[PDB]
Formats: sequence, C-alpha cells, structure tokens
Amino acid sequence: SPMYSIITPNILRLESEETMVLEAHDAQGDVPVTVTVHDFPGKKLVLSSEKTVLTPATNHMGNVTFTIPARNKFVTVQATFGTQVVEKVVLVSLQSGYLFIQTDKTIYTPGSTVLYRIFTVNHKLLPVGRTVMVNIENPEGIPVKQDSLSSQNQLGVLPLSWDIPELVNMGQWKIRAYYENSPQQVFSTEFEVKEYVLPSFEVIVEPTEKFYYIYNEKGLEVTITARFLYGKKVEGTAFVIFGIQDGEQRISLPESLKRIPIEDGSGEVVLSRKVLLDGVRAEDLVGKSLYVSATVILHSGSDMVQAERSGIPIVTSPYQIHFTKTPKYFKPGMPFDLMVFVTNPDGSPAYRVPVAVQGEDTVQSLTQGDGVAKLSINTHPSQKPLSITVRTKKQELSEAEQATRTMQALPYSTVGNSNNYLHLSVLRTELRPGETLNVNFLLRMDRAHEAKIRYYTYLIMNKGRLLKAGRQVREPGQDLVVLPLSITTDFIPSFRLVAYYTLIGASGQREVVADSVWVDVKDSCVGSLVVKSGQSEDRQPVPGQQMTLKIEGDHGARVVLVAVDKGVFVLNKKNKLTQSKIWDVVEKADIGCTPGSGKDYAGVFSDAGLTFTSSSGQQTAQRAELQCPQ
Amino acid sequence: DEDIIAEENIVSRSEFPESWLWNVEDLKEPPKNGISTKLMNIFLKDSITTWEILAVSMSDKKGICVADPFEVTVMQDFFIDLRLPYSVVRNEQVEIRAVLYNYRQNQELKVRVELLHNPAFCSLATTKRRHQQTVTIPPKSSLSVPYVIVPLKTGLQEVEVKAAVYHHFISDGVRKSLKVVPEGIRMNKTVAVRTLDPERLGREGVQKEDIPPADLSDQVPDTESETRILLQGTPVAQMTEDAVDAERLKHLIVTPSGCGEENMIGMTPTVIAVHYLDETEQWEKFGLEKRQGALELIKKGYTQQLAFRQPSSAFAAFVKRAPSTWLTAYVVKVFSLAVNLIAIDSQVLCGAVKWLILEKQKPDGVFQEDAPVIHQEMIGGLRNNNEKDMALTAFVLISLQEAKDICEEQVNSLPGSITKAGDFLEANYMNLQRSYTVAIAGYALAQMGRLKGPLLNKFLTTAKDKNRWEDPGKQLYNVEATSYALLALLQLKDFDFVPPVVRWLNEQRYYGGGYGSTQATFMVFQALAQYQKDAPDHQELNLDVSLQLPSRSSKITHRIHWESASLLRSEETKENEGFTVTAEGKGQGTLSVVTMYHAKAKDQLTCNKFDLKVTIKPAPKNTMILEICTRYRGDQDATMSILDISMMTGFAPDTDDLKQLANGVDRYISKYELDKAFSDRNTLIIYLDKVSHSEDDCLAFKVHQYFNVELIQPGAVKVYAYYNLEESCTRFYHPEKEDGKLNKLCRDELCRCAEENCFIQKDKVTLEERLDKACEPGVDYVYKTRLVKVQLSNDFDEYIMAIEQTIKSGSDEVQVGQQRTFISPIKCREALKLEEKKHYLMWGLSSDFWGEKPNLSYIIGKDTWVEHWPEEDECQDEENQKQCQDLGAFTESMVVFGCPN
Ligand SMILES: *[C@H]1O[C@H](CO)[C@@H](O[C@@H]2O[C@H](CO)[C@@H](O[C@@H]3O[C@H](CO)[C@@H](O)[C@H](O)[C@@H]3O)[C@H](O)[C@H]2NC(C)=O)[C@H](O)[C@H]1NC(C)=O
Ligand SMILES: *[C@@H]1O[C@H](CO)[C@@H](O)[C@H](O)[C@H]1NC(C)=O
Repeated sequence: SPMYSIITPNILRLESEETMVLEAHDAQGDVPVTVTVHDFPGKKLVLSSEKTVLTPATNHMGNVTFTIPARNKFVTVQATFGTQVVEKVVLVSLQSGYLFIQTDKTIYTPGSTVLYRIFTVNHKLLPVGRTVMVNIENPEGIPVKQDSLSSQNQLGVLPLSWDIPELVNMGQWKIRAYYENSPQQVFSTEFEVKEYVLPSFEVIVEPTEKFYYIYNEKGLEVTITARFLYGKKVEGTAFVIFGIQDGEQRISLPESLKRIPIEDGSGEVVLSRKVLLDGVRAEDLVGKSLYVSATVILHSGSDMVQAERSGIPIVTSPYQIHFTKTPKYFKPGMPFDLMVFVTNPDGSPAYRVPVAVQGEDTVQSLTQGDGVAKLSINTHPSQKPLSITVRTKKQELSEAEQATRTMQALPYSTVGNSNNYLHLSVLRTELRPGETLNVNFLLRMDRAHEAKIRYYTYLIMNKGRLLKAGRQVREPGQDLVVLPLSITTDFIPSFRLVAYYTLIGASGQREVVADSVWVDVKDSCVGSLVVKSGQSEDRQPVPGQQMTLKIEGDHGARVVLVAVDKGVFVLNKKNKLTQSKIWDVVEKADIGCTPGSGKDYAGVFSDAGLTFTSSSGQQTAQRAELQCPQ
Repeated sequence: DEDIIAEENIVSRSEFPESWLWNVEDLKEPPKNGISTKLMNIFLKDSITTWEILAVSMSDKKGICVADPFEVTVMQDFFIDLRLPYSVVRNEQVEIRAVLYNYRQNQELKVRVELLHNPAFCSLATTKRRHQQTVTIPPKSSLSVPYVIVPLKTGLQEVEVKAAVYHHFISDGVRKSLKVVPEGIRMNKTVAVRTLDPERLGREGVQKEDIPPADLSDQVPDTESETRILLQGTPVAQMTEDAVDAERLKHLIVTPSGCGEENMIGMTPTVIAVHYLDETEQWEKFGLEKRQGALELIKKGYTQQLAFRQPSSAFAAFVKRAPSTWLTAYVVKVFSLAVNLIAIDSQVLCGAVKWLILEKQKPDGVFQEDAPVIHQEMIGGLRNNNEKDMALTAFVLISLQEAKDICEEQVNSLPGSITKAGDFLEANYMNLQRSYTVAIAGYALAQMGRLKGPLLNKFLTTAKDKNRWEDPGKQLYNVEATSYALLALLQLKDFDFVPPVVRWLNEQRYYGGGYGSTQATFMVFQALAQYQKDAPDHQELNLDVSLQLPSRSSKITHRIHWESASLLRSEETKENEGFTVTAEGKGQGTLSVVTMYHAKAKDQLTCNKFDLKVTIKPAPKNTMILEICTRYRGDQDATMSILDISMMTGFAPDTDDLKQLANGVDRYISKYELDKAFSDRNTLIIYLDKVSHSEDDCLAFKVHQYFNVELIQPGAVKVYAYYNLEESCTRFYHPEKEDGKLNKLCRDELCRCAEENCFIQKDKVTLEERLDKACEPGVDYVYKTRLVKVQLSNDFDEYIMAIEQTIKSGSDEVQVGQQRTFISPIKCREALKLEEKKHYLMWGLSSDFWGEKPNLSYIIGKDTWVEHWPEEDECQDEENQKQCQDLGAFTESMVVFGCPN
C-alpha cells in the first residue's frame, strides 16, 4: 500500500517560486511525478510545468519549484504519481510582498520639498519590479498628488519628490502607496508639516526606573539631561510637570510643576508619591501610566526646547510573564519545554530574571539576553489538560512584588489512540547565523512497530516559504537521533522546523505523526552595510570641510544615502526607517500562527503554515482565512 | 579698527540645509570576501551641529538592509548662532538674537559683532553707518546679542551678521534667511460644485460647464493663490442577487447508477449542482473538498452513459430497445452544459445531434418521438399529452442550439435544422394555450432572436402577475416553465421583467431532488446560474473629462473608469483662471473647485493672553528706571511665566536692585544671572512663579550705562507662560523713540525706513557748492518755497510749503503757488526748526516721493537740501548779504542755464 504525499504552504503567492514537497512511502523502482496548478474552480492551467522523478536513491523525496502568474481566490494543486493523482485546493495571497517608504526628514515646513523613496520587495525581501501607485493625503485625509511609477530595472528603489506649497494645511500628512496588483494591501508613512525652526540643543528626560511602583515611597525620580547638538553641555533652567494617562485621556498634575536649574548639562526633579495620590485608593492607579513634560530654556532666553517621556507604567510587579513563545500542546508522558518570556513593564525583555513553576523547589532557570527562559516539565501519560503557572523568583524583591502567569497545554491527539508520538527538542541559546543547531528527534511508540520508522521528514519554514526539506535517517531501536542543522543568514529572523514520520500499524491503518517547533534567530541584516569615516585619524571637522565617507557593503547592491541635521530629531524622531521595523513587518505576516505542535497531525501542519495531503486520505484542514486566527 | 580682520574679508556661512546627501550609489568596487567598499568625498555644509547619516541597501541576493546610523559632528572653536524665527510680519518690528559661543579652554576674546545693512530691513545699520558692538566673551561661555529690525518687503529676505576677534585670526559669519509674510487671515472659498453627468440634464450635446474665477478682491497684495480642481466620482451600483445557499443543496450530489435512463436521472442533479456552485462561487461555504468528489460522479455518470450509446449514435433505456428521441435530446442537453467540467467527446455529443437531425426530424421541422422513455416522470411537462408536437420540437431545439458551437464544423446540416424547427414553432406560437408550451418554445425562439412582435407580447402576457408561468397542474411543471421563461428573458435581455420572476423562484424554496425531479432540478438551476452570468452589476463609469484653462496652452484630458482604484483626479494652478470643463460619456460625477488665498484682516494686536506696559524713566553714569507691568488675560492666575529682557545697548541692570527682586516671593533669578556684572548682562530673565489676572503685577529695577555710545538700540521685554511660545507679548523701550519702534513712514501696507540724517549737512556753503550739489544726476526738483502751515503729531511732522518758484521742475507737475506737503520724522523737528511764513531753498531726489500722482508728498530725507532764505528786508542786514547774493545768483544760474551735464 504505497502512500504518496504532498506538502505546500497554507497560502500560495503570485509571482513567486513556491516550493512543493513530493513523497512516495514504501515505493519501489522509479516513480514519475507531474505537478499541475489550476485556477479554482474549473480549468485554465496556471502551471503545467514541473515534472520530476522520485528515485529510490532519494528515498523517494522529490521537489518541484513552481510559479503562479499573474471573495478570496484559490488554486487546485494537482499531483499525479504514475497513475495515482492527488489534488488539494490551496489559498492564494494577492499580496505581492511589501512596500517600504523612506522620507528624508520627519517634519517639514510649507514651501519645502519632501524627498521620498519607495522600496519594492517581495515576501522574501528581494527587490522586485512592479507598477506602483503612490498617493499623498493631507491631514483630513485628501490625496493631492498621485504617481504611477514602476520599479522595473530600478533595483527596487523608486525615488520621488513633492514640493509642499506655502499654502497648505499644517499637521500630519501621509504618503500611501500600493501595488497595482494588490489595491487592498496598502503601505503608509506619516510626515509632519509645521511652521518650525531647528533648535540648537536637545533635551532627554529619563526616569531612574522605566516604571513606577505604587508603594515606592521615594516617588518618580527624573533626570533632565540637556546638551547642545554639537556636544557641549547646556546651562539653563527647566520647567517640568507630570501627568496620568488612561488610556488616550491625559490628566495633568498641576501641583507637580517644578522649576529646576540645569547646571553642567543636567538636572534632577522628583514626583513625590504624596503629590501623585493627592492629584486624584492607590491600587486604582495600577494599569495607568505617567508622563513627564520638560521645557528647558537657556539662561540667555535665546533658545527653548520641549521634550517628553510618556507611558511610564504603574505596576505592582517590575515584570510580566508571557507564554506567547511556548507551544500549547504536549506529548502525554514526554518532557514538555516552556518558553517563558519575561518583559519589563514597558515591553522590553528583562535580562537575568530567574523563573520557576508552581512549588519548586530547585526547578528554576534564568532569563537570557532576549528575555526568554527555558523551563522543562515532566509529564503524565494522561490525556488531561496540563495546567502550568510560572514565576519569577528574584531576590531583593518579595513574593508580593513577583509576577505570575498561567497557560494551558492540551495533549497531542493520536491516530486512533495509537499512543505514537514524536517530540522535537532544541537546546535554547541565541542562534546566530553561522552556528549549527542540534535538533533532537525523540520517538515514542511501542516496540512492535518501532523498527518500521526508518526516517523522519523535516521542513524548514521561513518568512513564509519552504526554506529547506530533508530526511533524518533512523535505525531500529533509536529513540533519540540528532540533526546537525546549519544556520545561515537565510533563517533570520525566525524559523519553523516541522518533522514527521509515517507507517502502517494498528490494523493495517496508515498513521502520520508530526511535531513542529519555532526557533528565534539573532535579528540583523541578511548581509551587511556599514557606514563610517574614510579618514583614518583626526578630531571633529569644521563647517565646509571635505571628508571621506567609507561605505562597506555587499557586492552588487545599490545604496541610497541621506544626511539629516540631528536638530530635526529634537522636533520629531518618529516614523524613521529601521531594519528592525522591517523584520517587524515580515514577522507579522507569517502564515504560521503558533509557537509549534498542534492538537493533531493535521493541526501541527496547518498551525505551522503547511498542507499535507496523501494517497491514503490523510489530509489537512482547508484554510479559508488569509489572516491568523484571533 | 587696528589688528583685526576687516568686514569684507569675512565669508559668511550660508548653506544650512536640514537634510542633504540624498544620493544613490552602487557598490561595484571590486569585492574582497563579498565585501565591496565605496569611498566618497563629501563637502559638509555650513551648519554647526551633528549630522545623521542613514544608508539603505538593496541587493537581488541579500535583499533590503537598513544600516546603523553614522553621526558626524561639525564644530568650531568660535562662532555665532543667528537664531531667527520661522517667519515675521511685514512692518512688524521684532527682536532677533545672535549668540557668540567661545569654546576655547582658557582664552577670553575681545570681539566685534556687526549687523550688516539690508534695504529690506529697517535697523540701526544703514548704507553709510555700521552697527557694531565691541564685547568680551569669557572662556567656555556664550554671549547673547540682540538686534531689532523691521522687514519692509515680503518674501525670502536675508539677515546677516559677522564677527571677528582682536589680535587673533579668528572670524565668523552667518547668513540666514527668513520668510516675510504680509497681514491677513487664512480664508478658503468654494468656487464651483457641479454634477458631471451627460444625458441627465447635461444634454446629448455632451455637458459643458462654465467655471468663473474666485473673488479674491480682499486678497492682500503680493500673495500667491492656488486653485485646486477636483473630480469626485459617484459610483453606487447594484444589479443585486441573492443566490440559494449551498448548504441547501447537499442532497443534489448523487451517485449516478442504473440503465440508459436511470443513469441520467442521477447525473442530472449533480451536473446542475456543480454548474450552479461554480457560478455562484459558494464553494467555500459548501465545503471546498467536496467538489473534487463531485467531479468523479459527473465523470462516472458520463462514462456509464457511453455503454448505452447505440451504433446509430442514439440512446435508449437499454441497448436492445429502440432509440428515444427525447432521451437523445436530453443527453445532448446535459453533455452540452458539462463541457468545461468533464471531457465530453465531440464524436458522441455531435453524433447524437446528427442522428436527431437526419432521422427524427420531419420535413416541416418537427421532431417526432418514436420510442418514449420508460421513466415518464423524468421528462417533466412533456408527459402532458397536450401539444407534444410543439413541446418536443421546442425541447429538441434547445438541445440542438446548446450544442451549436461544438457541432458546427462537425455537423453541416445543423444550420438548416435550427431554422427549420424554428419556422414551425414560430407559425404555431399564436395557437398555444398552455403556459408551459409558451415558455419552453419561447426560449427556443429567443435563442435565434425570433421572439418579436405579437409572439413576444404573448410570451410576456402569459405570466400570471408578471412573475410566473403556471398551468393548473403539478407545481414542478410550473417551476420548470418559469425556469425556461427566466432563460428566455435573459436571452432577449429584458432586465426589467426579470427580478420579479426570480423573486418568485427564490420564494418557492425549491432545492431539487425527488421523484421525477430531473427537469425541474436541471432547469431551475440552469436559470438561476445564467441569472448570475447575464449581469452587468453597475452600470459603468466611463467619463471623459476635458479641462481648458486660458492660462495653460495644453488641454487636460482625464479618463475616470470604473474598476480603477482611484475615481479621484486633481489639478492645481497658481493663477486664478476662469476656465471651462467639458465632460463626455456615461456615469454621474462631481466637480469641486477650491481656491486658497490670504484675505484681509481687521486685526487683534495681538498677544491675546498678555497685557504689557514697559516704562523707561531717568533716575532721581546715566542710570535709569525700568518699570515692567504685566497681566494675564484669562480667568485664572497664570503659572510659571517668563520675563525675557534685553537691555538698551550699553546698559547693565543694577546688581543690588536684582538681589532685591530675587528674594521676592513668586519671583526667581538664577545665581548665574546674578554674578554676571557690567561685563555683559545685556540680556536678563526674571522667572515668575505666577502673574495675576485681576490687576497688574509690576516690577522695576535700575539700569546703569557702562559704555556710552551715540544712537542706542531700544530695549525689549517679552512675556509668556512656560507651556506656550506662540502666545507671547513683546514691548520695547527707548529713552526717546516712542516705544522702541524705529522711525518709518507707512501708507496702507508699504513702508520705508526713516532712521537716517534729517537732511544733507550744514563749512562755508558757497554758490559753487550749490550749483554742483543741485545738478547731480539724481536731483530732480528745486524750489524756493514758503512755509504756510506746520502740523505737529506723534510720529511725522507735515510742513505744507507753498511753492513760490520752480527753479528746476521735475516729475511733479507743480505750478507756482500750489502747496506740497513735506514730511519729516519727529526726531527732526529740532534740527530743521522750520518756522511759518519763512522761505527756504530745498532740493531732493525722486525716490523721496510719497503717494500717487497727482497727489504726491515729499520726504525730507538725507538727500534733501534745506537752506534758510532770508526775507526781502533782511538782506539789508550786513551779515545775511553774503548768503543773499549767493541765492539770488543761484536763482539766475538755474533759470537760464540749468545743469552743465
Ligand atoms: C528541491 O529540489 C531542487 C532540485 O530539483 C533542489 O533545489 C536546489 O537546492 C539546493 C540547496 O538545497 C541549491 O544549492 C544551493 O544553492 C545556493 C543558492 O541558492 C548556493 O549558494 C549553495 O552553494 C547551494 O549550491 C540548488 O541551487 C537548487 N537547485 C536549483 C533548481 O536551483 C533542492 O534539492 C530542493 N529545494 C528545496 C529543499 O526546497
Ligand atoms: C479651510 O481651513 C480649515 C481649517 O482652518 C480646513 O479644515 C478646511 O479644510 C479648509 N477649507 C478647504 C475645504 O480647503
């Protein structure tokens, strides 16, 4: 009973090479495979190409790389193995990829020119050539300029400009742009138009703690720093006031208004608990936040700058615990790994914070650089909802100040209650490209059929594509086998490893057992781009001086520069372009919607962003939604 | 002066962009280890600050990449920060600050700072006079330098100060621009809003629309105005449909089995189920996986229908039975609709069509049944023995017409048969009694376009309530007949009659499947699937808008189409034009023209939030009293406010008087500002814990003159609460000048600076020194005048001189005897000391005219010659003589000759 299988991504995309995994289990000799893609429903033949032969020498694992030209729309993926045909309807994303917009400045004066670049890249972040529509809306939301450019032969970089008229509405302006092929998916950047001049110094207000503890008698201590753009420390006088926000509404605390001398580029000012509680029961302030408003004036009165820190949370606990990184399904009786994610009240990862389950009792573990902690709990072979609660065991603190969180992990449901599981374990450390990962394959099943599991098939998911498939050899009796998986720049920022085995057992019944896992990799640039000083010496330059600017990057690439007066970012530092904001977008657009595993084998797959259809009828759930569940 | 760098040697800093190096470079430099390295030479601008350099890369291999920022800090040991405001109002006197920073470790600097003269500005610096302060700056410190100026013409004007140190070769210059704006309020007016729709009122002579300019009659002179045209498109459509939910059809997926006839009864609901579901696209709601399995059942039905194909290409219940006319006509019907679904053989489908034509058609076109089908319930309304000569010839016809495209080149007798069977139906259409016959034959004729005239009228008036074709019998024969009717309506394209017919079918709630539900189920869903195809949906936005503006020479043609993600188009013109728009085509649009401009204002003052009175009085070297009086214009007492002060150049506040204010409650002055001294406390800030809103909060301190100099720069005080910069108030103070305002004569919105010499000069003034100075190319007018009336005021004196002789007439067509007003600043009333009924010899330039002809006024400027002419009986005095003989000789040397050149 040869079983032919097929795996593709939950959502197929247009004008991209989607990969398709072809398999033949318990097969003999060669096997001719033809792959077809049809529009749904009916026949129009979008991709006839892609025919291959599965060979005993490949254990019968093949691969077809195909492209789709070019309500929701669907294709019918078709796969004929010799005479046996397997087909599955799959969902197709219209999204051509992403658009990134970059303006020169953050703010502009009526009468000036806004310089802006559009970055046209597919889902894999590589530059692509398409037609792009570009709008420019005013504050009230009215377009006043639209361009219809194309990134053909343009290496994904579309430069553009717009002269702001002297007669124009002040406030937040928006540049909106989209792919001609996908008018639903839109990309936007805001830029401010205001009557302003560049100030000659900057003001930074930093509270000693990034949060406020309602029972801290000391209060909210703030350091008002002020230095000139060119480096020198500022001498002047500062006005500072405090306020309470919840959540879009702000309440100013008038009695917190202080006037402080700014000497040697610094100043200290404190909101005493007294004033806070008077300006409104204490626990009623938990959940709300604090803001600090600074106004620094040079003792000359020739220059004045306003700054502000906002969103200082009031909390009973200096931490938060999140299970957004731990899978929600275990293997009854098998070790279960937890990814506790401890943040600081603002949302930043908390380094070196010990955590533990309920009780415990030695069983601990510290949070690393990324704010993640690695807990492992031993399980009962029961099918009962595993419930786990976590702390949070920092000394210096107190049980009352410690944080907590509680999840619920369900058991992996087995094929006809066969009690055949698979578990993938990975050693937790910040994976950098260039390193090699030791993926652990632990097999659970009665020895009666254990000798039939000779290989696992694994699949790597990344950015939403099938980065790599392969086979992990297993000899009889080997519960645990290890896979030396090399990490490259291609795994950035995160990747999924899904692996499975198949066999005939029970009463001549076809069984598929799978397990997935989500691994974070050190976020960076896929390549590298460094900008530094060309001259190998000397101090600061003088106005009108010529200097050498070294640029170190990847051969062939195109670089687009810009130089802004850091004075501007004293006015507005918002809506800048960052590599981090890029990786932020990419991630939010994963077809994989879960840290790993799944209620069943059809769950592991679909949750991770894949489609598994066999010649035995073992198929996945039909994904009707482009978005992740919630 | 001595041992310092002169003013003309100093090149000012001018390039102060906010962003630059907006470059696009390619990393093609030979790579070492996949690493390319580009070296760029750049000229850093003139800003003293820190630059942020942000690089983004794009590689077809490594994709996108944002690099970490690279900061470059540009600085200098000594420099000036000229801190302008964004904009200033024309004619409004304001103070500007210039800060000199000395960042040298332990080297104090004796500096000279000079404001340069600009005709667009009214300051202390003029053409022939510099405005230079000598000041000392201590190591590692800054020094504020105040200048007051007045912008006289709008636009991007330019201020520029320079500074140099003594005994060293250190110099700096800052040339910055600021936008000067007139006086008015932002006003937005709507010009034209018309509905662009040719056909509707916009006559068949495609709509023309005359659009007038905007009023803009109260537009303040010297301001731009932009006109924005806009093309809003009103789309709103809706040829709407409500298809039958798929969850109600789950039973229509039937496995086909049995013999020639029973196999067809089971392949029917399935083929018509897929077809309807493919067209209504409910496949998600029904279950997407179930389609593939329904394809097998349709292919399984067709495969099993090949075993009952007789050699004559015909079909019957069995293989030994005689072939059926109707069944073979149904096989054609079903297989003709399931072509895109499964692989229908052309040999099979067209073979049965060929058989029907050559074998089962009478000469007149009728089709005769010779072997009735064993299942007499699957046939529908043909079972009714009434008019089966029409019903069958109508059924077999539809089946032949739906196999047309497939069997045109394979069966050549088809065109002849189609028309033939249509000829018989057409002639006998007026003799039909059953509604069923009228419908099924009505669809058979509508397919040829042969359902017109009295026949068409009969088909339509056969409907009971105009929504159903019913006969007093079974309801499934009525569902069938309404289904053939709905098909005929769609063929003739009568979309006015359709909705009611379809609403009736939907309210029947028929979901196929049952005893003899073959026809009813195939037809009621063939009709409701073709209902979703014979859309349209809108209708169409196909507008062709042309804009002809008398300004531009080229026509502007816009095409707003539906199915285009926009429907909005705009055009902007800097000139208020009266243009015309011509639309063309289908669709209802909109045309909004919005102009923007600056309207005339009626003034506040403003300050709005603050009252301010500043007084400068002498003390009971110079030493004066500076009294400040302020008040908040709200309902509450303002919080921490600022009092920003500048001194009367060369004045320093009294230390002892300051200590006394600092210790005062609600008032603050930094230790910093205290221990400054005569050194350079030309600026001072008194912080106010509050200001009152009921009455004035007044302070006052003594100011001492440490460095006495001629022509002093008015002091300036500025208030404002800490939270808001815009809501400020600034008053000025000068010992003499009204309230710090520099002298300037204004009419309407035009102004000219008046800070200069009241007249030319005063060592012997001879006849030759008068003929030379009164014949310079510039000199226009020369009069011997008499002073009739002197009018005193608060700013400008007016000397109504009656001209007694025009020695050299100019551009002013003035006869002898008429009067001309001569204007002079108040500061010039003592130096001119002009008296009534006396005579004077005056001459000046043409730029010294004020107003419009013929009503011109004269300005006694620095090029105006004022000389006292002795009376008639005063020339007798033996001391006025020397002058009398010169003026009387200057009289006849200008009357007779005039000028040498
Ligand atoms: C699917 O099967 C195809 C063969 O039909 C295979 O694609 C090949 O994938 C390998 C690596 O798995 C590629 O080799 C590598 O390519 C990179 C650049 O992409 C290069 O830098 C490395 O040095 C290495 O040679 C190979 O180019 C590619 N072949 C084709 C068609 O271009 C592969 O076995 C399967 N792909 C998967 C796992 O999705
Ligand atoms: C006029 O200005 C107001 C704000 O003062 C703005 O909201 C409005 O859109 C302007 N009028 C138009 C339609 O241009």
